[PDB]
Amino acid sequence: TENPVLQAIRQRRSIRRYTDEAVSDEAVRLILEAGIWAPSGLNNQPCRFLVIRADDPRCDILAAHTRYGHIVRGAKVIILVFLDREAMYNEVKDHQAAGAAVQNMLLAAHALQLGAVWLGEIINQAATLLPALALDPARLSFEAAIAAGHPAQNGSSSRRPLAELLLEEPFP
Amino acid sequence: TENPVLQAIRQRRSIRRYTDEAVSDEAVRLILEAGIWAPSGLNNQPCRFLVIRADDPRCDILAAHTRYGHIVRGAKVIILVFLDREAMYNEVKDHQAAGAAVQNMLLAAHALQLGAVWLGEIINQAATLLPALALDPARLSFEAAIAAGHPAQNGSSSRRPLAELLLEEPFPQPE
Ligand SMILES: Cc1cc2nc3c(=O)[nH]c(=O)nc-3n(C[C@H](O)[C@H](O)[C@H](O)COP(=O)(O)O)c2cc1C
Ligand SMILES: Cc1cc2nc3c(=O)[nH]c(=O)nc-3n(C[C@H](O)[C@H](O)[C@H](O)COP(=O)(O)O)c2cc1C
Repeated sequence: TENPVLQAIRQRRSIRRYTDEAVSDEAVRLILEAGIWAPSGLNNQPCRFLVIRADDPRCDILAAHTRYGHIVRGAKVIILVFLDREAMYNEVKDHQAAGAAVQNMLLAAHALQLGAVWLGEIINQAATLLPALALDPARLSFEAAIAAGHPAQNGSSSRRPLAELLLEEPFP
Repeated sequence: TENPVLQAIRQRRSIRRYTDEAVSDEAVRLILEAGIWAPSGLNNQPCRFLVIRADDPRCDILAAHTRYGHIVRGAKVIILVFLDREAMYNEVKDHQAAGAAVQNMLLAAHALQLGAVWLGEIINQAATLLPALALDPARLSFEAAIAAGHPAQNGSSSRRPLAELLLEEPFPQPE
């Protein structure tokens, strides 16, 4: 039996090039819903979200603040992920929570047959980007941007074998 | 209603009570495989894992360094998650990657009809706990422990409405 959840986890790829087809509001809502249901340490739910569509002037602003402008410009929708500092309890664990949210969103995108890619280089420019977007970096920590669209490529990656990542070999 | 991946994301719960049923090596392997396939910056793959079964004396060590000893002693398997400090490129982003790995493992456990819970309070004791497990805190950052077993309870939780979590309303009809 090939479990669809396990299959999705294994087959989800960073997709960085999209077709010209529209991404529906309903798809975006479903992806966002996946994000909000990720866990958080105290059920503090520190993540906040901002949707930026291709036709939005803010797409150019985002592109201007990352080396991956071509991906940003090719995407149909970009979901920006932040932590509300007033909802945080622990820096390390709230960043882990943001990762869990992003992962849920990437899996949901894949499950909807959309392609997406986690963009983290862009967060290096948070200090100039947030003000450019009229957002307050004193209140918000910028965690990630997810670029998405209908896929125009299959994606390709690799991982080292499980046995190398285990600190001790647990099987007989 | 129709999508199993979306259902899993929504229905996955922190399960803290388990039956006495064994968790197979194959289940543990499938969970770990889900973990290593989470994304990481640069595909650096900074996460490292240590499996501790219930019958392992190291469970007693784990239990002595957490206020959640009932969960620790009741679990059939615990997966310790770490970042390899040599493989890190950015602490925030690598913590996020550890979160994505943990989340994949929790979804994988759920998909396998297992109950699991992300334990993070335990990492507060890393400085004393790691050396007790013969691990080097100069080499590894302790990110989380996942306690797991066949479920002896359904969990329950709540989330704020999406509308309260958006910085802006993206749909024509406000949320
Ligand atoms: C924290 C983080 C930041 C990332 N930043 C970028 C980035 O800015 N640009 C990019 O193209 N991919 C980025 N990625 C995607 C990774 O390169 C990708 O996950 C990795 O190469 C493995 O490929 P896969 O996602 O297909 O499994 C990032 C991934 C993570 C988890
Ligand atoms: C960073 C992190 C640390 C956590 N630590 C603990 C913990 O030590 N003990 C515990 O019982 N649950 C812990 N949890 C589980 C949360 O309490 C749980 O995810 C949250 O209450 C929402 O419940 P749900 O997982 O059923 O959706 C942790 C979750 C996260 C994301």
